[PDB]
Amino acid sequence: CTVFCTLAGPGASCEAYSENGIFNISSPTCLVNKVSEQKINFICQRVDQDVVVYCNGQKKVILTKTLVIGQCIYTFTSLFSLMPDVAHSLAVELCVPGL
Amino acid sequence: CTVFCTLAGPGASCEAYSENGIFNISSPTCLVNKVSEQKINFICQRVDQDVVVYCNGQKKVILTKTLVIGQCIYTFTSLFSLMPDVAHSLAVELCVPGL
Amino acid sequence: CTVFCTLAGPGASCEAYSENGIFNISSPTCLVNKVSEQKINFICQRVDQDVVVYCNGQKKVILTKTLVIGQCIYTFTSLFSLMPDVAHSLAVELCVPGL
Amino acid sequence: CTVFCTLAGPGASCEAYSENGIFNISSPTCLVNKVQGSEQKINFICQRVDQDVVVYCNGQKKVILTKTLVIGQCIYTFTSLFSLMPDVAHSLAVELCVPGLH
RNA sequence: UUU
RNA sequence: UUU
RNA sequence: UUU
RNA sequence: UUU
Ligand SMILES: *[C@@H]1O[C@H](CO)[C@@H](O[C@@H]2O[C@H](CO)[C@@H](O[C@@H]3O[C@H](CO)[C@@H](O)[C@H](O)[C@@H]3O)[C@H](O)[C@H]2NC(C)=O)[C@H](O)[C@H]1NC(C)=O
Ligand SMILES: *[C@@H]1O[C@H](CO)[C@@H](O[C@@H]2O[C@H](CO)[C@@H](O)[C@H](O)[C@H]2NC(C)=O)[C@H](O)[C@H]1NC(C)=O
Ligand SMILES: *[C@@H]1O[C@H](CO)[C@@H](O)[C@H](O)[C@H]1NC(C)=O
Repeated sequence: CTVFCTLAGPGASCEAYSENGIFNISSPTCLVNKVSEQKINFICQRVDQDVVVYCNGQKKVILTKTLVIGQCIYTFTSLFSLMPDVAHSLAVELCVPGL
Repeated sequence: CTVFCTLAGPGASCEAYSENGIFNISSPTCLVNKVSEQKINFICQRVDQDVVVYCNGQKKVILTKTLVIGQCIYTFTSLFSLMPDVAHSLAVELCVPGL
Repeated sequence: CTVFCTLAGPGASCEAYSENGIFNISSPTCLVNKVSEQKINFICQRVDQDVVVYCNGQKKVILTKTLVIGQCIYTFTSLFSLMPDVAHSLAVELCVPGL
Repeated sequence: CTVFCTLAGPGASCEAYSENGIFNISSPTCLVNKVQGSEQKINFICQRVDQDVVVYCNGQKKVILTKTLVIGQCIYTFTSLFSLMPDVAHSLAVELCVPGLH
């Protein structure tokens, strides 16, 4: 399915989403273990290891690096927020390595 | 139908609300798709394009610029939070173009 | 009942809670309208006016000033967070007018 | 059961989780009170964290110290500060924030 | 200041 | 420090 | 920029 | 680094 997480304290807050429904979902690092909703919210207490979610038979890995890139965008968007027409695009340009 | 989002990492965390219930909702860029509940919470993994949400036969467009204006208000409210009587209105005055 | 909100972009993210269940809840400025569970979460798009909630025939007002005090505590706890034994109480001492 | 909280305004936003289901959960300060299978997880808030987070869940007393919540916010804060170096930001923040760590 |  |  |  |  699709997994989206943002940082929360020392860990992460996540959503799993599948348009046709989430039938099973588990994680070695996060508090989710269920075997039909299309959205499931869960947390990960630490992100020392990357976020690993098994969802509908598919292994998903959201790297902690990827989470930090997303936090970078949030932080620099806020820093530039008196220029609201350009803040988000400026933050993406600074924060995403391969651009 | 009302849509409200705040920034979350690289994207947005959102709610769609309709007092008499949401009968259908979709988005080209956000994780929501329904073909009756008052409230639906969903996320948008990116806001490089503005948040476009279809709800109850209406096209809703929340500009990323509008989301950054709201983040500006949050950020400057916190900056000024030792002056809790005026911090919010000061933040609105700085952050909302025109005022 | 009990109402607790924190700041979210230009507005607030809130919860109402009542030990014996929430039978009625509404608000002139927040997206909540029910006419039975212990807890409901709702958002307020703006806090230019204080957050006013009617819950179980009781009128609840959380002042924006109060919200900002709470955000002060959050912000200065983060600022002092390399001293985790005293960061929270230090933030309360700086941020709460009656101390 | 398991309890994880992060700071929210003057208090905390929390989640409790038990693999076999949460049947009883209460708190001397947080807004949670359930008695009676049932759901694996419940979200609740605490309006203040002056006196740590104490949760009675499935007969066991859980205490998440405010100090621990602040270490966690330290990691969030320094990860953000270091976020232009996304390969190392989290590890750096842990190294700085977790007392005694080497 | 979510239109 | 949500009254 | 959640793969 | 939620014990
Ligand atoms: C959650 O809390 C409740 C109450 O605090 C616990 O209820 C307890 O349940 C056991 C059996 O499941 C009760 O024992 C039974 O007592 C009756 C007489 O009242 C007897 O006829 C039965 O044969 C059995 O011995 C126990 O009395 C009851 N406790 C109280 C205070 O009423 C429940 O077990 C808790 N669940 C978890 C997972 O902690
Ligand atoms: C989503 O639901 C709305 C609400 O019922 C639909 O709106 C009406 O749909 C009927 C069906 O064709 C039309 O005759 C009306 O003119 C519509 N009214 C309005 C105000 O939109 C809408 O068609 C539905 N759309 C989708 C894509 O499901
Ligand atoms: C809601 O319930 C209360 C308590 O029963 C009642 O007094 C009130 O009239 C109801 N409606 C509103 C709008 O408060």
